[PDB]
Amino acid sequence: MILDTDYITEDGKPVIRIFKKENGEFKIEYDRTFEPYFYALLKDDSAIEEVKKITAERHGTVVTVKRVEKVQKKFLGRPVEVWKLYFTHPQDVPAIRDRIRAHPAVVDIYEYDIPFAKRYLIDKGLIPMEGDEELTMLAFAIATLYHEGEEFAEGPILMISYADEEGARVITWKNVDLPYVDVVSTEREMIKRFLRVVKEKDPDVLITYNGDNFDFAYLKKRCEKLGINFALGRDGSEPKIQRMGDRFAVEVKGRIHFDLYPVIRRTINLPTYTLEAVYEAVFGKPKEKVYAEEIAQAWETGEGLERVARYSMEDAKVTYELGKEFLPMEAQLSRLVGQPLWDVSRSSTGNLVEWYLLRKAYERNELAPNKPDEREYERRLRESYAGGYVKEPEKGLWENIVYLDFRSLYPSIIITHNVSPDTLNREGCKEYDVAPQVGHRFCKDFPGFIPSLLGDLLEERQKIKRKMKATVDPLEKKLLDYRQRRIKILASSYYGYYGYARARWYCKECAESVTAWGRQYIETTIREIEEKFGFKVLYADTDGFFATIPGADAETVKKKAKEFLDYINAKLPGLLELEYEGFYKRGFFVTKKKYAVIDEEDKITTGGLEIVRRDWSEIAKETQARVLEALLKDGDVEKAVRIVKEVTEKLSKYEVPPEKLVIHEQITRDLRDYKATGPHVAVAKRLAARGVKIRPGTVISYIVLKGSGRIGDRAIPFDEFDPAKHKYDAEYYIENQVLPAVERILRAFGYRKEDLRYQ
DNA sequence: AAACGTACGCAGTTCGCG
DNA sequence: CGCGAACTGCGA
Ligand SMILES: [Ca+2]
Ligand SMILES: [Ca+2]
Ligand SMILES: [Ca+2]
Ligand SMILES: [Mg+2]
Ligand SMILES: [Mg+2]
Ligand SMILES: [Mg+2]
Repeated sequence: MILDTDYITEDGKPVIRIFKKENGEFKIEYDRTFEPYFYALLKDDSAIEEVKKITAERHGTVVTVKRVEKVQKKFLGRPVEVWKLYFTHPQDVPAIRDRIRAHPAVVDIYEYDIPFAKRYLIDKGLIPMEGDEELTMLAFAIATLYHEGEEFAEGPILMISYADEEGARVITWKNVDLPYVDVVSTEREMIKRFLRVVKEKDPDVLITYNGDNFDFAYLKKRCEKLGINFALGRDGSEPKIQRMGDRFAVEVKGRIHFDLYPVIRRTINLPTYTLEAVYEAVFGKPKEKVYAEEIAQAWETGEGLERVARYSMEDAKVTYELGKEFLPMEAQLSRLVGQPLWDVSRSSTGNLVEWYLLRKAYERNELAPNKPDEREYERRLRESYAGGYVKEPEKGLWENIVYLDFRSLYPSIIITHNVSPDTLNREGCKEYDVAPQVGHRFCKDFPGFIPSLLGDLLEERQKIKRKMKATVDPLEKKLLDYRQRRIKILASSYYGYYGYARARWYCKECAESVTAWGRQYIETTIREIEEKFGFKVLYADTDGFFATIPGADAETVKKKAKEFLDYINAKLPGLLELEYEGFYKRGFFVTKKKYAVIDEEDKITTGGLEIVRRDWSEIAKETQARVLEALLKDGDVEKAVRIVKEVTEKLSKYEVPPEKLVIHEQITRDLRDYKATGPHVAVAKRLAARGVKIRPGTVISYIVLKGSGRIGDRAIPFDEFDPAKHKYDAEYYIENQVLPAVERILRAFGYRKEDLRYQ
């Protein structure tokens, strides 16, 4: 089983290292024969003697071409002749790259920016995470002493907890009387003891939650301040910090650092992603949270530290439990893509597509297109195209609604119509498929590059969905529902990759052909169900639509819907298929992207409403939820109007807990890049002068107080709110939070804001 | 060195023009 | 002084 690959340099030569786990034993295989290379397209073969003489320099090393070789390849399915240029060290490629491209006889260069370790995995046909080997796992978490305005890791680490199959333990240097706590003398002894535990346990996988940005960087700064060699790698090395766009990433040589946070962010949809929220969302059970102020208070006063150790132990225990459930899913993704679990777990969906396309290109002798240059990148950014069809809904409260959905609409269109840049506007084909409105024709004689790969991906989704019904365990059901939704997003991201400005296989024509076909298929399906089956489409987005037959019972709508499904699916060709997704007793459609329906089991589902958004106060969400329940489940409009009146009364009388008035908004840039200033930005600028570091990703939690000026003038952070001296802006939360979230719903019954507010 | 798939959409905050 | 627009955050 291949776990990871990298390369080291021995006497100026690269040495590929393959970290493996075969027969329960860890092994490092070495390879000194793999040669870095990139391709070049020449105006004439006679010029190869000049390109061989082109040199460059990196550090104090002279870079030359080691060997050339003429190769017969394909570029988007067309025969092409390129020259394969070999080199000694992979770092020779970036040093000599542009000089070779700048030669007047070199048309272009190709495949010049592929990392050496990933190139090895592709060229040798190696698939990581392959086999039945059982990987040992060990999770850990840290608890630190934090104070406002201090530098990062200025205070010491207080506790280090770890968990595996043997249980969970906490190492700390203050005496805490608990059977799972090991007490040492100093912070240095604690870090050394944890380092020994890892060396003795020798886990293949180190599991963290946000270890890429906090736990590992905190341990590093603390180790260099205390002069500790943080030797965690199986080669005796220290954890290495890497840069991936905005955030950082930590790797441990010889092992797999599995950070759950990027995985959970791609797998589950939650309002907040604290460890306690993720744990309760997966295992249904609550987890207590202890904040850094209570940790610092308990440590410095010496009172209440058992509660802190319990929170630290549960942090490691829960992180291990979540790592166990989510590793096999990420391991399968590492097999589908063909890259190490470390990269696939934190990779964005764009690179998940491209890394697989790079592997498949090499398998089919297809020369890979280059990443766009600056001029082409800016050009791709400006241009856009039409997307999905969104119908202005029929507003009001409807009954006996069915939702009909297309099964993987965009992937089905790519396969059915062979939408691919190697088939777009090809010449000499016997059969073409022309996209509506945009007129792009596509060859059907042979399976296009991307379409020849989406079928298997869709097949795995149905295999997971089939096991997603035979299972009775809700835990297995949820994890399988999680995994199949992952495959749907990945398969759908193949369409988006066509419009991704950084995509190698960028195809704007392919992208708009997919959406143009999608718009035609749903518009046709809507017209058919209304003309030939007497339905009334109430709302429609990109791949699905709600509909009903007015003045008909639930049974009539169900049988007629199933009948229309037989009709329209016989007309729809290829992989285009409409499914019966659900029936709903009542439904409300506020506007585009804003709806709410209740199924026959009294379960309410909403789309786009304030109930889902995290930038709205809790009192507004709580109020909107109760209103929707009174309308969808009880059908009592006066009870819903009543509820809004009680809330506006309780707010006006200051009887609502200020906790439900907190507004959460994320800072999306540096505080200097803000052209306009709002309540959360104005508060964040106050938090900077108070000592809190503000950066993109920082969530600002503020509350609006009764006062003068703009809302930003009245906004203060919640941690500064004292209910003894501050009276919140009851008028603001009435007029700007509760009332707007419910007025657009209750307007369909004739009610205005004046009829709902308290007087 | 590596670099957030895509379009469509609502709505609060602020503030100057007419 | 109410409208519109620029800005902003987050929502298949
Ligand atoms: Ca739905
Ligand atoms: Ca689907
Ligand atoms: Ca907002
Ligand atoms: Mg690596
Ligand atoms: Mg003390
Ligand atoms: Mg663009």
